Amino acid sequence: AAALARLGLRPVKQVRVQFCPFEKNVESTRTFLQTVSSEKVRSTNLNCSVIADVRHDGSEPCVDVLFGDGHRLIMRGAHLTALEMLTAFASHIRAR
Amino acid sequence: KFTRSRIPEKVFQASPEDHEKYGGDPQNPHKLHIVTRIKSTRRRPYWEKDIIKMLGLEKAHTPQVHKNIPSVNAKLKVVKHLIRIKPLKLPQGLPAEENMSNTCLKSTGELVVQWHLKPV
Amino acid sequence: GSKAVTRHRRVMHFQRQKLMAVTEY
Amino acid sequence: VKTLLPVPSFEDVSIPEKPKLRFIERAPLVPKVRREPKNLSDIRGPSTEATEFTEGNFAILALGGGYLHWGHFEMMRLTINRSMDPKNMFAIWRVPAPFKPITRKSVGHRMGGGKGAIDHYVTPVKAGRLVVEMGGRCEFEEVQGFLDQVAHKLPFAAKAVSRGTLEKMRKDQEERERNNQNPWTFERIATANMLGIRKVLSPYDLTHKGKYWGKFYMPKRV
Amino acid sequence: FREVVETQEGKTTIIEGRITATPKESPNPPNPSGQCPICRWNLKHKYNYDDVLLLSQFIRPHGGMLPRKITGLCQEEHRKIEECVKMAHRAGLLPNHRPRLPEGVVPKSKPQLNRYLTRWAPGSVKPIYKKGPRWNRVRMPVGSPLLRDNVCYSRTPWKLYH
Amino acid sequence: RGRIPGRQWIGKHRRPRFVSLRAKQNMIRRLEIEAENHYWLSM
Amino acid sequence: GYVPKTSLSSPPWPEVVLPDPVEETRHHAEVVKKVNEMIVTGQYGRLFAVVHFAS
Amino acid sequence: FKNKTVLKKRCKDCYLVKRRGRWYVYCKTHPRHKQRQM
RNA sequence: ACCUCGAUGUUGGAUCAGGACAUCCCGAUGGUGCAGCCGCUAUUAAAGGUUCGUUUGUUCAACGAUUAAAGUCCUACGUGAU
RNA sequence: CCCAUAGUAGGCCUAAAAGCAGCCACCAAUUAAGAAAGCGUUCAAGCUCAACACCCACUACCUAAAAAAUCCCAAACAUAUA
Ligand SMILES: [Mg+2]
Ligand SMILES: [Mg+2]
Ligand SMILES: [Mg+2]
Ligand SMILES: [Mg+2]
Ligand SMILES: [Mg+2]
Ligand SMILES: [Mg+2]
Ligand SMILES: [Mg+2]
Ligand SMILES: [Mg+2]
Ligand SMILES: [Mg+2]
Ligand SMILES: [Mg+2]
Ligand SMILES: [Mg+2]
Ligand SMILES: [Zn+2]
Repeated sequence: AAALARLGLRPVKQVRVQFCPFEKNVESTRTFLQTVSSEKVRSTNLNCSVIADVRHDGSEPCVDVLFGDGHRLIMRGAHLTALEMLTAFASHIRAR
Repeated sequence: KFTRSRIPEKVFQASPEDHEKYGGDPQNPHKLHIVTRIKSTRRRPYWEKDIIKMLGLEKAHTPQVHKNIPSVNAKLKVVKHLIRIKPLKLPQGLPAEENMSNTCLKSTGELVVQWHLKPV
Repeated sequence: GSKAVTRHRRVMHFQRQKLMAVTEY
Repeated sequence: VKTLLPVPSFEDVSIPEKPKLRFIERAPLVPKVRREPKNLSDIRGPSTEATEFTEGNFAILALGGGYLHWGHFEMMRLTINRSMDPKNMFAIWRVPAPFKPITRKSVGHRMGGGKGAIDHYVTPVKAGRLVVEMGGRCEFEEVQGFLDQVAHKLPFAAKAVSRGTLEKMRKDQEERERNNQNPWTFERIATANMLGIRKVLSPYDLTHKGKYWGKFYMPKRV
Repeated sequence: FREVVETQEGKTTIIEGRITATPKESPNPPNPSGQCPICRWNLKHKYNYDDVLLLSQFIRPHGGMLPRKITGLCQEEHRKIEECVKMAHRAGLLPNHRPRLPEGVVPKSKPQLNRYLTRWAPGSVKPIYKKGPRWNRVRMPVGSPLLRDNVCYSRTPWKLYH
Repeated sequence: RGRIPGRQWIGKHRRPRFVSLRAKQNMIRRLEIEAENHYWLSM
Repeated sequence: GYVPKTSLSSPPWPEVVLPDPVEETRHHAEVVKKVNEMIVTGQYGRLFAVVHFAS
Repeated sequence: FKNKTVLKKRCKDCYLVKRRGRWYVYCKTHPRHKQRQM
């Protein structure tokens, strides 16, 4: 997941993840949170932060992100894998 | 130094596989052979030409019957790379005095005693 | 006429080549 | 998790004195006053002596015939001394010193007047003869590497094999030679004289079985 | 199968992940003991490059292919399908398996030159000007080196260099 | 373009002649006939 | 034994079957009888033959 | 590019590619390792 | 010494050119121990030029003045029924 | 496909060589990492690999091609049964 570190993460404002521990379709959002909270991607900017929200009766692995342009991007990883959402977020943060 | 190439005795040894492959038998062997010159005497040493001329094989594709003795055996092993060795079998008996003008060699070495020009 | 051992491989005779081609693994 | 196999311990192989290769001189201690002809039968056919190992477990197996003069020996010994470990590796020469005289005449001279003068000296090497043997307390990758590095520089074909590798190659060779589909072996045709082939062949082919030709070696002839 | 769906509504891109349906294999295999999809239907060395139905079941709609862990082929069978699919897009086969592009199909340069059994790329090979003498003539390759073990009915090997 | 040296059948650099399939079949049938002759000349 | 219809599964030549041998012999007998009748009734003219004379 | 019969990687960033009928060794970190197949 | 002693004219120069790159250049690339004009390496392309002079008998060889050059080999060591 | 803290500048001529200048022993802590397996370093920084943590396709049939001079040479067909 070094592409997200080589690209950049400055214009982003606040990101967060929500999932359930007992579900069997929460590994994608789990590894996404693990890759997005590394060392290079976290030290490339200090004006942003992450929120790790863990609920029991959520029953949905939704990941909502937004940057400084006032937009909003929410991606629920119910069936998507990790690389797909990673490259989607990369393209969305590079194009805007 | 190309001379006369000798052949050991381990090559001319019968085996059950060769008996089951062809149509021979070790007990009671055949007494006569059928030689047929298929290769020319040219580009071959002079002793091979002499053996071919002494065995009575001047023309090609000509049948000839010899004995089954170690002498003719060696004479045939010398020119095996020039002729074809085939045994001679008799379906019936030997041609008598009356069955002389009515005979035929036939194919695959079958000296028939009664040869006719009428179908079965 | 060449020797028996040379460096240019030396193509064999036609009959020897046929024998080596018909008796392969 | 993965398993952890024990490393091969090296405690029964002691390095002797002088681990590096000795010096190879050009002419011997006494010159040969009698000029000898260039007998080509000293490199044609399989090797007789210096075939198996002796002390080490790694050696370069030759796959062809050729002559090696003083420069080749110097290059080999320099490469060995510069690409080895003196405290863990040691090599022993397997081929003797070059002693076969070669007569060379003057440049631009007419044909005649007897033979020329003896210049350098070479040594006969047959196929399957171990050129150099090296042992020690190392493994197989590095030694095979820096032995093939030198074998590729040799004029004739040569590979870096060991004991187990030689055993395996001989096993697969005999397996391929004993499991032949077509029932027309070169030995059966050469020994029994089939189709008058002895006219264009050679009397030395009866022992070579069609596996040698002049100085090369074809391991795929069977 | 699975597809991605992105919708825009109020400056909020909604990227969904809906899983659709997909067919399965017939519940009557001829050779159930086979380990490969080609071997279980007795298609071992029985197919050619003209079979557009067999090649369309292991590729992507945009021209791509599928790995061995998804299909089930071995090492020698996966390379044969990879070579036969390249011989179809060049001969005009599979018109619906074209790669996506914005608006690049505007200038029609070289016209549709008909071809078949194309082994290498057209605009890459070099024209043979010398062609050698006679014995060591440089012939033009054709066919595929992995399609030599197929069943023949002409009593002659497949001549790939002529 | 490719030129052959002096005589393409004798000398050093010669035009090599190879084997096809008819020659192989002929050699096979001749070896079979000779093996049959060896078998019939083994008694 | 079942094989899908591809390009190399079925042979290029059409599969030819053989009729009943009894019916074939009956048809041959009928044909030779008709030929014998046409010969005995006299419905031919200007015939040729291939005589193997002097080799 | 340099004509080389036996191609090999001289460092780490060198990646092998197959283009226009020849194997080329491209590298972005050390451009001196560009090799061309003859 | 394999046709050539009942005969294959032998070094240059004038005139006439043809083919090939192992290319001096203008056409197009990558790197550099490429800071920019001066250099080098590897690839494709022959549509042209390859000077003005001296003396030594020269195809060899020597020296004065230019641009991108005074390039190489074969054509009977090209061409004397010119 | 990811991944890397520390007892230290482990012992010594040269000013020091701190993991790549030489010697015998090449220690030692939590899961797990070499007093150093491959580039850039007078003495320090920059990059990977082996070892956890993590999933776990083949993780490799070993190496075997070339360009001279009038212009390159017959043409063609991998699929109706030796
Ligand atoms: Mg000639
Ligand atoms: Mg003469
Ligand atoms: Mg004369
Ligand atoms: Mg005259
Ligand atoms: Mg005259
Ligand atoms: Mg060029
Ligand atoms: Mg002048
Ligand atoms: Mg002249
Ligand atoms: Mg003239
Ligand atoms: Mg005149
Ligand atoms: Mg460090
Ligand atoms: Zn590089």
